[PDB]
Amino acid sequence: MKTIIINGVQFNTDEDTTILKFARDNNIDISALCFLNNCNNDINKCEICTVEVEGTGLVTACDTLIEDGMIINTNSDAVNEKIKSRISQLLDIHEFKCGPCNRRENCEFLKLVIKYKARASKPFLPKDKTEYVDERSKSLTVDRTKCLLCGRCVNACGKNTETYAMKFLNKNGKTIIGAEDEKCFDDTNCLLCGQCIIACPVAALSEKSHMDRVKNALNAPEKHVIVAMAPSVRASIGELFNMGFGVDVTGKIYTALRQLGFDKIFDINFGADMTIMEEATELVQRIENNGPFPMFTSCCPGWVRQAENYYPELLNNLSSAKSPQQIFGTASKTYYPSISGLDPKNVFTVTVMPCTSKKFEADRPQMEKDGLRDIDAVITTRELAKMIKDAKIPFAKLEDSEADPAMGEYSGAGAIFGATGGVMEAALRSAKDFAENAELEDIEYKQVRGLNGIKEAEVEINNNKYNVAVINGASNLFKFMKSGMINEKQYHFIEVMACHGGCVNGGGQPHVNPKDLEKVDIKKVRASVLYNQDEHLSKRKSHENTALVKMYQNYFGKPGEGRAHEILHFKYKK
Ligand code: HC1
Ligand code: SF4
Ligand code: SF4
Ligand code: SF4
Ligand code: SF4
Ligand code: FES
Repeated sequence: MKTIIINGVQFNTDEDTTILKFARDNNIDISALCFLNNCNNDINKCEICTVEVEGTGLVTACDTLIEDGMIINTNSDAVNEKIKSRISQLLDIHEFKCGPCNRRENCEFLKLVIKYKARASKPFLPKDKTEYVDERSKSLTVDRTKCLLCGRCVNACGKNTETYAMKFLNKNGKTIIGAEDEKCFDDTNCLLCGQCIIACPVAALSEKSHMDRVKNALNAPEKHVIVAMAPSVRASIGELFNMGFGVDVTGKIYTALRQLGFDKIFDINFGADMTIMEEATELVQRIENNGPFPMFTSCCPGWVRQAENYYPELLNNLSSAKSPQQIFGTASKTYYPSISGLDPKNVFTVTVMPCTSKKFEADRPQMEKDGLRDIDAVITTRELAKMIKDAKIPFAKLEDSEADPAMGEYSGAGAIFGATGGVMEAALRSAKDFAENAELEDIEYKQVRGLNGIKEAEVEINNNKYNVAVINGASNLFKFMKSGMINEKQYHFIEVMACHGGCVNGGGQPHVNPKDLEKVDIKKVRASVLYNQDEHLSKRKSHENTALVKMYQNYFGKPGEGRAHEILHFKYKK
């Protein structure tokens, strides 16, 4: 047993771990900043975690392992001086702009300003922010005035995607972060997933705003503005209203959206039942001899870009069905003008996503028909959260309401989409039903569920064995392919998500604060909201959705054929 005494207080312990980790578990207050995702900034560390080890001196706690017979000083004198020295070097390449900063209510640096009574030697006040600002991307923006180059985005991009698209760059003898050759992220191998935003402690990395598009549509007299939220939104935005974690707020969001002035309150889970409608039929048609195989999902835009950039040979194997966002959006300007005698031209479609990559997808040139965009705007979870807050609508005290039915109803299959293995379980519910022409009772595919990186399963369809895999996160796609696991058998259907945990851990999601990030399993608790909705739902198959069935009978006519084949699909060729 190792005996350590941190600040006159004794602890006996056997675990070999760092001083920050042990002082995190036993509620002691060592402050950290560049440490995240099991790694600090290896090249020029921040030292906000400096402690004193007797005889040795001031060391960085985030990577100094505990030894038997230590005496450690954290709230010390010499230690607190070295940390404020570091804080008044970073708060010197930053501006006190907390209102109107998008990060003031949950910053991390602002917390450590008032904690240490951190003062700037000279206030950093650039006359022109243009050199620091990058708004060229459809998904990501950078404001280097706020960057305290901790390296967390570079590390998170390396651990989560292994693309290393977020790099440390040298610009005129100085170090900045950005894409390769300081290009716009969109023009590099970046998947636009937004995990770098999720690891950023400040306002430096942010999503490209689409809420000026939204407010102008709401104020435009002729425009009939439709909104629809992604599966993961109802499972997470309540964190931004101090409601906690794993809180189902579906009904409160529908009310809130009506108080913001939206004309129709629909839901992307209806579009998720549409995507399974097309994709499960295509899978049954591919099983009719070859297809080819494997069929891959095409609903994660982060993954589509990974395929386009690293595996262009797989772009043909990708499912023709549009993503829920895009397929809902195509129906927004065609089926929804049919009922409600409106001109397609005057309908404006807004989606609320846990994703930054969705903004690139919606803005793709060919995601339109006859000049009308499938989706006109995509605000993230965080952006809808600010809309609600600016309007002072009291989210947590709100009464529940339902969505307008025609394009707002959803089944349990569409509900679990926001979690990893969600699209796989939903597709297999309709694919085994279609191929066997039966209403099967056994619908749970628990073996493709969960937080494992690579999950496989053998499903039986028409007394024949098929192999399916679920790739949880873009780094694991690289592992899948490069290791040759892809060749250990003939795979028939493969789900790929770019974010680990699925869309519930997407790039446009609420930031967590590392104290709560150590105690809460975010991916598990956000996803449990979705699965619990599936369990209590009476319809748990996409083709059983009553509103979906009559769109297809009165307007598209049969999945994967004629009208449904011509406008509800998209194939990538580069
Ligand atoms: O963002 C995201 Fe997602 O795999 C989530 O939540 S799950 Fe999706 O197929 C789509 O489109 C669906 O439905 S991608 C969301 O909206
Ligand atoms: S990034 Fe944080 S400390 Fe900096 S201006 Fe914004 S809220 Fe203030
Ligand atoms: S953009 Fe954010 S996460 Fe990346 S190095 Fe700068 S402050 Fe750190
Ligand atoms: S959006 Fe994703 S792939 Fe692009 S730099 Fe950020 S973490 Fe890397
Ligand atoms: S997993 Fe979801 S949130 Fe992440 S890039 Fe893909 S669609 Fe976006
Ligand atoms: S948190 Fe330890 S050197 Fe940055």
